[PDB]
Amino acid sequence: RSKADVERYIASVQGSTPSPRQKSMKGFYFAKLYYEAKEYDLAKKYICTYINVQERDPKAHRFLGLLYELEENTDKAVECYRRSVELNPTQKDLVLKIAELLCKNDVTDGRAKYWLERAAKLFPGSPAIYKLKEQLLDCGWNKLFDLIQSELYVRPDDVHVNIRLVEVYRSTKRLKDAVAHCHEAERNIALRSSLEWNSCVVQTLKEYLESLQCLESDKSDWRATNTDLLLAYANLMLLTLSTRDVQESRELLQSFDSALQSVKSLGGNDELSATFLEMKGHFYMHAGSLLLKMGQHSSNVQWRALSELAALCYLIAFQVPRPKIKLIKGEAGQNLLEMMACDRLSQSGHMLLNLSRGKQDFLKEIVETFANKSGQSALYDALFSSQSPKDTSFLGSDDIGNIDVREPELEDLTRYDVGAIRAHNGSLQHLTWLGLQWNSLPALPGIRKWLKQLFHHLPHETSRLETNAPESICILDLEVFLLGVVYTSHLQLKEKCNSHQPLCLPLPVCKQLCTERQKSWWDAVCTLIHRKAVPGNVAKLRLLVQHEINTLRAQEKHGLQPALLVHWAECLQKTGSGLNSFYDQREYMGRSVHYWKKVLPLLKIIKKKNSIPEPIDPLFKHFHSVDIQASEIVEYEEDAHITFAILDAVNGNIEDAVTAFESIKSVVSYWNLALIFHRKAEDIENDALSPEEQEECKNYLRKTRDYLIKIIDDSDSNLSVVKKLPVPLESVKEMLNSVMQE
Amino acid sequence: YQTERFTKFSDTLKEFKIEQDPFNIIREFRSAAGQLALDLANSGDESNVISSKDWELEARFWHLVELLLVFRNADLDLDEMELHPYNSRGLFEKKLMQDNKQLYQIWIVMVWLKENTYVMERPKNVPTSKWLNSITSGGLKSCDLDFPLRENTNVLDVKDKEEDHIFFKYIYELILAGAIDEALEEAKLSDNISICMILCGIQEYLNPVIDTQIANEFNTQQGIKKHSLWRRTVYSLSQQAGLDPYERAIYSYLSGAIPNQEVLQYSDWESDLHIHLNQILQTEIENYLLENNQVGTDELILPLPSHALTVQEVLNRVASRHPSESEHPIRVLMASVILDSLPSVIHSSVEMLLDIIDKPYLLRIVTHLAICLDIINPGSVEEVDKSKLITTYISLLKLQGLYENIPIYATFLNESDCL
Amino acid sequence: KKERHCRLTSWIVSQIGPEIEEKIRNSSNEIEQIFLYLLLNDVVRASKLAIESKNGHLSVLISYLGSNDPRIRDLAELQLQKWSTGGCSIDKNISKIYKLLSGSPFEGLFSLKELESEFSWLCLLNLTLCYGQIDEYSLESLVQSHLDKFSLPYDDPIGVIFQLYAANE
Repeated sequence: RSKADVERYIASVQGSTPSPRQKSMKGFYFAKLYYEAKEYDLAKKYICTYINVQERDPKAHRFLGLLYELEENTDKAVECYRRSVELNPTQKDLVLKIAELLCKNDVTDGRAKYWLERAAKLFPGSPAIYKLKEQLLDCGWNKLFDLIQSELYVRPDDVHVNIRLVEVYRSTKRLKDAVAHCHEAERNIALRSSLEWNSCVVQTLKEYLESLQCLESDKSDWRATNTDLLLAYANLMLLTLSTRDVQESRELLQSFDSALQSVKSLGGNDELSATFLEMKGHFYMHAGSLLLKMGQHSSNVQWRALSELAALCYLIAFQVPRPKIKLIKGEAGQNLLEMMACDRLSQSGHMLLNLSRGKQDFLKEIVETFANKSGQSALYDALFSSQSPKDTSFLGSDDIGNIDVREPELEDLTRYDVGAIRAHNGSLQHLTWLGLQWNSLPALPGIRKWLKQLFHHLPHETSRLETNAPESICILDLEVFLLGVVYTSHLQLKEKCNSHQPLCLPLPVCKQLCTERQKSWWDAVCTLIHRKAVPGNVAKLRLLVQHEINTLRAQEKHGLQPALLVHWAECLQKTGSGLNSFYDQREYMGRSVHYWKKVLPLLKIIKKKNSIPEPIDPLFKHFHSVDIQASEIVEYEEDAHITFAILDAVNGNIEDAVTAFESIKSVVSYWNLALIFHRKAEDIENDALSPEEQEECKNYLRKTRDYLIKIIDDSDSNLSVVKKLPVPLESVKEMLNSVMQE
Repeated sequence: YQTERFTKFSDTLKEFKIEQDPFNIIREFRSAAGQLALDLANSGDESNVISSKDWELEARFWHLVELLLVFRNADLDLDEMELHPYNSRGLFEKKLMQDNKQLYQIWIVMVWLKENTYVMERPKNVPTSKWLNSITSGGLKSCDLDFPLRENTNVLDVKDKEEDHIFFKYIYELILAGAIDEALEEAKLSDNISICMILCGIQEYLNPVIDTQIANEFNTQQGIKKHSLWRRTVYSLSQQAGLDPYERAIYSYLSGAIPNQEVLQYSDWESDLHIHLNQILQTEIENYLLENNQVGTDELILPLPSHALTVQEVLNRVASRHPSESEHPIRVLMASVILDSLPSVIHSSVEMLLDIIDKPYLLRIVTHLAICLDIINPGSVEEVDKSKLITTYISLLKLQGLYENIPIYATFLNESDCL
Repeated sequence: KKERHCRLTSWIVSQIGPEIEEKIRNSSNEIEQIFLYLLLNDVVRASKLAIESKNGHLSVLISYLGSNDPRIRDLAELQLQKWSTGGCSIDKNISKIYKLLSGSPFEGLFSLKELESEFSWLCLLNLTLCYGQIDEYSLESLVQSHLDKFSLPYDDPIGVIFQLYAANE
């Protein structure tokens, strides 16, 4: 548009509605286009005339206030917002604005204070609220300090406020207190995950090292503060790699390597030495992740060479032993250090594998070719510019001795993951990554154990299942949730690459793998459970969780594709069928039967080749990639009937369970048939009782033996059956040994 | 063993003559042929893949026969539908399909055609979400299907187009197979909500409350009132290039039109015939609606052809478009059944015994068909023709050394005396 | 109910007619025009302009406006949430049109409520009445639904009549 387009429309509606009232009632819609044509002295008079006839419109009044804001006329802009706010109270964002503008222009009047109080209760403890609290105070040093401290009491997890405390300490040049709080705050799990906080941590420490106060004071605690710098570097590196661009991440590596080189000389056998050990591993791991980031964008020749280089890095990291935990002063410190160790082994572990699955014993070649010191120079070359002095760089001086070149064992990997769930504050990013990394492996992850490590004493299943109130959240709900998040995530990435490996991406490099909806839910239920919510936001968080519960439980209007339900059903059956206790068996089998009972009606319609009613804004994205086909229907009906029988057996309907189990000659039905025949024998096997009954009791133990043998006979013959076993093969053989010795 | 075949067919005849409904005979013939189709197909000499397809074809023939003769013959005439002008288009469509048997037959045939249509396996590794590549590259200022249409297709990433191709092709195969529910499921689940929505326009409007005579099938209004519009809207969309050829193909099929050359070039006798019967059908409905003032003038946005072909002519054209396939002897019977000129062709291939002897299935099939026909419709095939047919087939039962089961076939003449 | 609804909505279109036609006169963007045609409850010319301006898919989607197909409703809303959670950028008027397909154009989370300042209250009420969820609601409780979202000027009498109509009980 131009000046002609808008001023010519004057004659357009002037010739359609010529009376003064309708001429002025079009002022807002006249002014609507002058704001777009960069006319603010003109747009002002157009809207102001519509306000002369439509004086009760909150939109028009705000629009003039927003226009007076561009004019920087605070007194006029504020008044306009006031009118729109008093007309319509639901305009929260305007209550902030008024409070925001009143504190910036002049604080002498209490009106600025009043509007700030309201702004606080509309946005409980938002980042802007404190900003305004500091602004109002600005219009003395001790005064500011008390605000931050009183603010930190109730908001200790606020990144910005804690940063300001370090800045206030630094302004009074009492850096020892700055690092002291910086050290006591590196125990906070939330702050450790904040990119901006860790950046502040790196500076305030370095400043203290060079500070005159560090030398004069003493050289005893010098080592203590030095440890935190390395820790900060590791956290900062993890975060910078994910969010920041290629250039910034590489630059952080040089500071990390400089610190490592400056630290190794002291050595010793204390926390600092142990910290250097674990951080050393992180360096290569992140360096490997850093390497893979560059190659992804680059060509194929560089990719293989870089991935080759990265594989060595991850390998170096994985080899590094578990740090000496006992050697730390406190329980918090040592637990932290171990947590990071698990994270290192887990992340590097999966990467090492995903890179080694590409070829046969691909790992062996990597070591045999690049473990040579020539690789050390090829690594420094690709990562850094050769101009920097290669003497004080830790990378160039490390003694790469006897690389284990042994691929990781799954069992070890599981306990690394489980121990590192709390590494990144259980971000759904973290878990959705792990869940995907295990999606390609033959052994499945202990999700139920992950959740127990996060939400302690959260019941497996809530008694009050009738309602969806989120006080009834259960580890099953979460377990059911993560399954969909990963099943959804995998399909989304599968679709992406098809248009354009998905497993090979390292955790920092990849972007959000879940929908912001899913992430919002997890963050909500997490903040709620851990009791780090906000009294004001409690009701909102609570409802946000409540919204999705009815889907995790397949209730009214669940956005669940039939394939995802089936996946939930079987994934819970086999998860539960391998559990030892009855409580857990019952619960997981119950939910599995539940989801089954919801699918079968859909499968029957799908069985006759009809259409499923597609969802409305589903929580778990539908995909035709995994849409159920008639070829697989009869199998699910069968696999479901097993899940029914299993629950019947656990409840007590043995007669119907056996009748069903025997109907289908499946490997799993044997283990169930055997397991329940053994129980009927063992209890009655040795007490004084009718001899005829004793013979019938022994007869069952004879059936147990036979079914276990059928399992092993069919198992050893075919591999596909080995994977169908509801429990491990060695566990089946273990029972048989005891069964026959009975 | 397979040189059992004749038994199976013979076997079915035994069971029929002995429980003294005849449509079961044919149903069994179908299953029999299908079973045999499986045998020659599984593990076989690559000389068998040919006669395997001639059995699958056999089977489809028996099915088509069942469907059509069931509808035509089990015709016991029901109650006429009395519409009002206030009634929805949905009801008028239904009325049309009730009253006009000629046209319902076209429906029956299309149903059969769909039944036997091949569909690719569901695409694997489908991506999390739509046009993700373009979004990630930056440059989608709008995330709506029509954005790269508003301005150069250069907007969409290559990989995104490649995936849209995978999708639209799969949806198209599903549509040709009658799998509309699966198509909607795929659309929903693959983050193609807008395309899904497009697929929802397929239904004519009904309101259970107004259109009383279907207040059983429905509890809620459904379908779309301004359908002639919808239809032009879709057709026009179909003609707009810069869309994937399969997407355009889809909209073509939905508008009762004939898909673009890039897609149509790969359609076979069945596929092509299907396409053109769909056209006949669509045109005929919309004309039915115009003759009853149930179309509103505003909706006639665009010209669509109004002149319906006859099944005769569609067949002739599709034939000349697929001569090899057309000429295949069971597919000739397929057409013969479709046009009802069936005893017509029986007597014909009868006189070809007076290059039918060269292909083995034929002489059998014609004979058993003739038998079925005169069972279901006494009088159907000329007495003589039955005599000639059974005579010749019997002499092959002899050449195969299966004299055992000759009496069964005898049960149709006093000429049997002479055996 | 259908008859009454159709007459009311034809009438509202009679009133808002020139307002909107003026607005279409001054638009410089095709998708916005398509939206305005929906403001005059003219589904067909929206569909046609879409077609012409090469917006074909939208065009198809448009054809649903005024059938109250709940499938389409929940699908449109879904698309909107997906955009309003990442969705790097979606055209300002396509989202408006999807919001119309959602059946709850102010009642919502991508809300047309801000159009309060650009259009006659009657114009927006037309939107609720035409799209809005016709079948599920009585004319009265539908109108009431709309009024619950927007204060009308005290002095305006056609406003008053709608309020008395909706007030029923």
